[PDB]
Amino acid sequence: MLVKGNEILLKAHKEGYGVGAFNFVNFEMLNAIFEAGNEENSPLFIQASEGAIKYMGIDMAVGMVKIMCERYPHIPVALHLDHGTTFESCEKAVKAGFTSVMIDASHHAFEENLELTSKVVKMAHNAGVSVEAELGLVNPKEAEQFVKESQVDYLAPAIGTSHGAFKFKGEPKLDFERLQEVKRLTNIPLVLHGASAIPDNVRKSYLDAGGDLKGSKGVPFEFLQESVKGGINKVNTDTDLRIAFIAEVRKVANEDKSQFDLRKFFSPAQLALKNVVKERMKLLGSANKI
Amino acid sequence: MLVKGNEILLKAHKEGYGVGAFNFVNFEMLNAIFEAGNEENSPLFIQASEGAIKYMGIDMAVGMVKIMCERYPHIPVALHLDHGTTFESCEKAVKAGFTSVMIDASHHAFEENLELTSKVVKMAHNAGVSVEAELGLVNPKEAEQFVKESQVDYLAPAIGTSHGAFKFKGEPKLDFERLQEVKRLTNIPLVLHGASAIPDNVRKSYLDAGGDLKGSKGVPFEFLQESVKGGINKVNTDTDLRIAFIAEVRKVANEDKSQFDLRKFFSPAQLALKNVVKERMKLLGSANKI
Ligand code: NA
Ligand code: NA
Ligand SMILES: [Zn+2]
Ligand SMILES: [Zn+2]
Repeated sequence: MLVKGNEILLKAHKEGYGVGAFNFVNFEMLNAIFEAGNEENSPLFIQASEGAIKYMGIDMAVGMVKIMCERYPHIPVALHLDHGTTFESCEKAVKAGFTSVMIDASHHAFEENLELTSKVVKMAHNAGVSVEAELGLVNPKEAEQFVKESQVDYLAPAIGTSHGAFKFKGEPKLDFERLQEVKRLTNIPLVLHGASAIPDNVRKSYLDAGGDLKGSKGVPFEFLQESVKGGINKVNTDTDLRIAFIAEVRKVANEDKSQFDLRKFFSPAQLALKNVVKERMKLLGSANKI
Repeated sequence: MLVKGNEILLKAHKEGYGVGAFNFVNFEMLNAIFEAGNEENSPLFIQASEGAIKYMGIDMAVGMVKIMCERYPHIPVALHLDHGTTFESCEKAVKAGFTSVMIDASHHAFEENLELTSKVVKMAHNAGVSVEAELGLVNPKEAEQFVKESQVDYLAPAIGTSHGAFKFKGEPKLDFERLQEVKRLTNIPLVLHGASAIPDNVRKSYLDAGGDLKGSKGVPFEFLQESVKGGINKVNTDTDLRIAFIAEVRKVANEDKSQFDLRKFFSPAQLALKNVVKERMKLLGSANKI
């Protein structure tokens, strides 16, 4: 059923596994994520970006999740605001029924990031909602102070991905010892952003269907595995889902120019997305944890 | 808000206009239909086929509609089971919260069609839900007896479209005088099936995006207008929505092989579908009827 984000992530923190945090923008994505969690007996951490909330309406985003929870009442589910950019966006998500909110002030200096994060924490904790923040590479002693003073529930430290305020050109490299130091000093669940791991079969599906991935690479599965070993407990996953889904839409469009039954496009798209989610749950170690 | 189907169609019957009955299979179709009704100040008949219910789950089909009704509480909305094929399907739709159900037994002989329809009517009326049935071209005196004995709320008579149990080869032609006879004898709201228009702009968008419309032709807008003139009050509309929607999906796929943001595909697809709905509301006479 619907639970606070910290309930899912504290278990992962204690037991040393990662929970994929899977984005959705509509019914098809959400259904595939839930079926994957059901088939792998995995907790579900469901994310909606601010753009997804604008697209669906926050009432529909929460409403569809509540319907799905009732359909699979044995699965723990958290509903998380991904990259909230203002206090008011986080508060609206809290009021609408989200059970986790992320405030991204990582482009601000330490003091301003801490101040806004703490304000979000005060509001969210009063409503029983858990909070994620982001900090950058990160200095572990600054992360220690940031966590202790803010009371944030989980932190996304900049540890080597090209993402957000910490974009760089070049092969990403995981700073494992830095990760371990952040983990040891903060003793909270940690979150990895910017780690798309386009599986070989998904890449092939997308290219075969005529797609172009313009030298976009993501990271190898080993990067994700090593990150979990080092204490990452939440792995944001969106890009990989979209590529798998749209590969099947492109394929249907290519192979039958007369096809306009939406279900003929979106049933195979859901299946491909579901399979990405299932494999990611197995890779990160949340399978069979419910 | 969500209302019994006959509340919407009795008004259309009394005042001589038509209400589009628009199918959905997911959130994008539903949102576009609702925005059209809001923008044209039109009542809404929202339809889900048995296949759409299996695809969404009946809990999600009803649940999404209820969310949309709360977003637009001033719009009368009926939620209708399209081409129900069994008593049990109709009963499941009643129990889930549909406010109108169609039982299609038009492939059976009169006696058996009447028996099954009458059984559905008794169950649905006991729950305050309206019922549609289908009969075929139709003999008006048989339609008269069928309506009197079954107490069905609205009837889809076979009046010249190639559809369902009444498919023929050659050009479909409205039997206007037969329609008026059925209307005079039954004196209930009447329903038109199998009348896809495929507007020129929709056809152009689909073919420009590389589609193939496999020698499928729509009935002229004149067909639809004359049908309403003759007593049609509900016009089933699905094919035209799908073509407009998928044309935009195909176009996006064609013009950017690197695109996999679902919103980039489905926002223009929603807009195209919305505009088909708005134009149909204006054509049939339900615009400005709220
Ligand atoms: Na996040
Ligand atoms: Na129908
Ligand atoms: Zn981030
Ligand atoms: Zn029919």
